[PDB]
Amino acid sequence: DIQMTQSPSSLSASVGDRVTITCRASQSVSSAVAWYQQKPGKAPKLLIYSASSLYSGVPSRFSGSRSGTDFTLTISSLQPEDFATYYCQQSYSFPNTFGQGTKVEIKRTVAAPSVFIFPPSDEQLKSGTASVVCLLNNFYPREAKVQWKVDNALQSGNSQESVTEQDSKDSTYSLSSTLTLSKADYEKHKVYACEVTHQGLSSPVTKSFNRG
Amino acid sequence: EVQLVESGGGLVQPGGSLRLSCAASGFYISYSSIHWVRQAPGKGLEWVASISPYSGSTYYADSVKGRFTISADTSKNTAYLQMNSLRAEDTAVYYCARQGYRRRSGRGFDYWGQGTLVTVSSASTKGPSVFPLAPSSGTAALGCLVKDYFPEPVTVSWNSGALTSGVHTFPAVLQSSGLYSLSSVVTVPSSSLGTQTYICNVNHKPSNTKVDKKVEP
RNA sequence: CUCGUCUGAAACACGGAGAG
Ligand SMILES: [Cl-]
Ligand SMILES: [Cl-]
Ligand SMILES: [Cl-]
Ligand SMILES: [Cl-]
Repeated sequence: DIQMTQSPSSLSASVGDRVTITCRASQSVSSAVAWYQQKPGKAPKLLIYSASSLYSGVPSRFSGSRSGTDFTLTISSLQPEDFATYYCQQSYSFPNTFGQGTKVEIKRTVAAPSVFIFPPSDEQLKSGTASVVCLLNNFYPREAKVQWKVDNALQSGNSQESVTEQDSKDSTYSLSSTLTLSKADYEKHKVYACEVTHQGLSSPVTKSFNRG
Repeated sequence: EVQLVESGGGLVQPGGSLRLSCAASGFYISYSSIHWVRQAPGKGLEWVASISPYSGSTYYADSVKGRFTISADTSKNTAYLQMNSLRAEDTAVYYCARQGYRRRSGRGFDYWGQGTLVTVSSASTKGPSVFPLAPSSGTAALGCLVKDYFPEPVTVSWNSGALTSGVHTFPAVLQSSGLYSLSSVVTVPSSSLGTQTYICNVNHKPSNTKVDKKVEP
């Protein structure tokens, strides 16, 4: 079958930048190439068909071009809502095949997270496990360090993190860190603290509570 | 309004079989090519199969040839994907897409359904526990922890969908136990915390679990 | 009839177009 090699695998660009995504077919596919935009967790949407034709309703900042077996998707002036993964696809031959995708991140000004901490609920404590949650809200860039301390003892091996996809309007991320302890361990200690390090913070921010 | 609605997804044992349905409305599949495309979690789009109008010719990706069968029922205006000898490698969101009209969009796929997750695993279904993340000491954050469920997915809404601004529902993480856990949070005015109630609505279809959890200070 | 093409709601088969 026909391979569609897409490059780069990811890029980060500022609002107003010209973004170019390339997809090379392993053999001629004439002009039978489409480009799609997929927001995370959403159905893809058609942008470009037949290599260079703009699908109706799509903003004019999107264009496609063909040179031999090289196909390019260009965003002439990137906008925040253009955060997405972009895919080329050939429909010249069965089996149809997709490129591996290019993830486009919007590069904005640094923005420190607002940090919140949540103790485990009394309902959870009725069972044998205690989850403590630290929320980092609306920050940029995505890299952030969360460290958990229990009675000023650094924790290891007992937390997990999840991050939202980039917001399509303000280009920020949010992040949840969950520290999981046995109820016994939670009951045997007093001070619970999440220490956050981020480019937007001039010193690490600590949010903490005392059990009780 | 053109619509494509996939159904039939869920948990299936390795070696098992499962049939997906793609119900179309707003148009007739008798006049369009219909395609199945899948996306493993965190990975790219992968073409699976298609069926052509007027002829009913069918085409398959090499990774599924001999195991999957695409078909269509024009009276029901529905396309099908029969999947046999499933393996872990077939775990994916399965989308049905309409190839559009040649004069208007060439061979581009111009409408896609929302997709339905197929999970190929030997693990047992397990419903979640839902715990409040209570607000406490201008803006206040609260949320709900959706813990210890399998398989994906869960849907979380707030106040039965009346509340969407400020909501962040995080991707699930796989715990060391083999069970998923996720949180959903929302920032709200602190002046309203004493009078505005907040309820997180969780639905885990694989286990027939619906939970509403009140989140109070 | 043919097509490494176009079109009919149509990648193949079919109708039509175009060229041979
Ligand atoms: Cl425009
Ligand atoms: Cl070339
Ligand atoms: Cl105590
Ligand atoms: Cl259960």
